[PDB]
Amino acid sequence: MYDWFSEMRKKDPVYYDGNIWQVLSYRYTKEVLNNFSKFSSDLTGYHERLEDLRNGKIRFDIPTRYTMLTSDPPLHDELRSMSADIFSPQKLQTLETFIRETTRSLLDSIDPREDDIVKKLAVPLPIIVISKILGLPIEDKEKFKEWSDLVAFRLGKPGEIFELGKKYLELIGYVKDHLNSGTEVVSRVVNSNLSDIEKLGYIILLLIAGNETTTNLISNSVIDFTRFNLWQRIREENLYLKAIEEALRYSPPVMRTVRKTKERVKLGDQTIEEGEYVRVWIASANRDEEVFHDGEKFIPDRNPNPHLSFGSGIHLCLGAPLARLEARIAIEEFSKRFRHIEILDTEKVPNEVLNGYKRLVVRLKS
Ligand code: HEM
Repeated sequence: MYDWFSEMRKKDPVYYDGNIWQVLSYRYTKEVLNNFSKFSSDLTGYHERLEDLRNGKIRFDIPTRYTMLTSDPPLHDELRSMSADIFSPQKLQTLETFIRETTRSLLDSIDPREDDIVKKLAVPLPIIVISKILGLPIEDKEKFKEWSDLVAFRLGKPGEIFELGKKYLELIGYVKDHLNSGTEVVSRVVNSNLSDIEKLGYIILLLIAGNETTTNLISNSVIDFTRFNLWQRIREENLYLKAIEEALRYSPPVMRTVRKTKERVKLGDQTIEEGEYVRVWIASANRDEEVFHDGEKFIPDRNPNPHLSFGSGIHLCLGAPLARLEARIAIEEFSKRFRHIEILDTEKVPNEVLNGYKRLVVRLKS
């Protein structure tokens, strides 16, 4: 749909399809994201139940509807300030040895003759690192893996209620069971004026928000570097940092995000009435030719690279520095372990928002 995308960007970067409004241009998708005032993220009834939550009135509810993600300032900023430095430069500088050692061990388990790197490398790494960071017992990998499906970006589909409930019952219990044996990060949350529910949500957010996305970043990277035969250049020119930024732009783990107009607003040449949901196509903004010359091309050394794969504005991905650091250590250690990589088989996860692979079978020559 990147062609329809290029088409619409030219003719209708802010279009209405009957039900929802969609924004495909870079200038306008960025505008939406940065103007939280007109385009609110208060889409799960958090702002409406804050008081009753803090009142103790609301006692039970799906905890995931109350996290910084689905909230506007000040609430958002108050919640966010509690973990603002969790992925700070020095902190990441220090996890480096852990991340690299961890990726190297994961690589050590790969059978070059033929293996799936999604299963052996892409999935575990982020989970293992976030547990370390959050202080949540890693001996619960198989479960963290399952609950990672609950990430907000993913939307619903028929007959999933019983499955989701089950994952939800276990996930919550796990959190409840570990709320006090975690790092400063969670303690601060646990020891705040947040309701019991919001703390639950806050904790689940930090736990699962970057698993599937970071995994996808790693998978999509391996794919693009391979299909575009850039492994040699990347190693030679050391374009790891730049190439992962291009992978993010070209192959975004999250294709889009959503907002709701908190009022009647004119975006470009259109007037989006109050209360309208607005689809922000991150994938399309990333291809915007006005901003990204030769956007249809994968330029491994593209610089600069102002993509919106982590968003923009106040909700700009909290884990961005971490996702970047993890994918880059994974891509480097992977690239130094094989002479040549051959994609033998793939399986793509089915979702219009989440974009990556369920399976990535390859053959490596050490
Ligand atoms: C490379 C993979 C990743 C991608 C592409 C991604 C993408 C995004 C995007 C698009 C947003 C903004 C959503 C919006 O504006 O509605 C976001 C928010 C967020 N991300 Fe990620 N993410 C990734 C990795 C991570 C990691 C590793 C973590 C770590 C736990 C994480 C934590 C968060 C949090 C907490 C927010 C909400 C912050 C706020 O609302 O201010 N993300 N992410």
